[PDB]
Amino acid sequence: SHTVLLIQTSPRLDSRTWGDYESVTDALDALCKMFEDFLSKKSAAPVTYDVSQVYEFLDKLSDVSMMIFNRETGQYIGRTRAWIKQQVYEMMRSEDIKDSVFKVLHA
Amino acid sequence: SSHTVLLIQTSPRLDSRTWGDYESVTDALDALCKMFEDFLSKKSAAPVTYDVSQVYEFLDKLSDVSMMIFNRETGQYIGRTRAWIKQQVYEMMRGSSEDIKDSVFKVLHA
Repeated sequence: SHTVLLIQTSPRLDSRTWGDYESVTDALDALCKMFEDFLSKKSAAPVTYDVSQVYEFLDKLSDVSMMIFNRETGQYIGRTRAWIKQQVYEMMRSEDIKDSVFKVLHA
Repeated sequence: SSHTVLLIQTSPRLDSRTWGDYESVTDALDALCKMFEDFLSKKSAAPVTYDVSQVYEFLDKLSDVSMMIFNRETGQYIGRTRAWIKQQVYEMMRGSSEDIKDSVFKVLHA
């Protein structure tokens, strides 16, 4: 299921970027890599994390949503921040954020 | 009338992928025309008139351009790619790599 990840890192409209993926799994795993690249880029230390932190990470993004291709309808399903948080949660068990986003999104 | 996401990648670089969203397909198509018009205005010395064929070649310089258009009947988004967008721009009209990114960002991001 082809998936487009729409991210806006700051309140500026020109911080809107996107990446696309072969499946939601990879798109959500991309967000997880962004998060743990961000938390690692924040401590001079090997850091562990709470659940509240992955949620706060996603809430620091001014905008984040996914377009997920549904092969039964040939159309994209739109999922917003609430859904993505839940998904990122169940998988995981300030211009410094833009660098974390661009690291995984565009490389 | 129906919400539209405009996806653009101005150049081969992945970091050049950007987007805007619009309340209307017409707004999204209009936005692409204003990107071209901005691009046209930077030419050294050109005629004051343009053909749709020049709007085509502008869309052909983008590495990627597509639209996701909200289907009010299904609540999902129909994807539409460059050739469809060209035909819609054409229908509307009858009614450098750094310079191309600049023109896109100027219109797409206000």
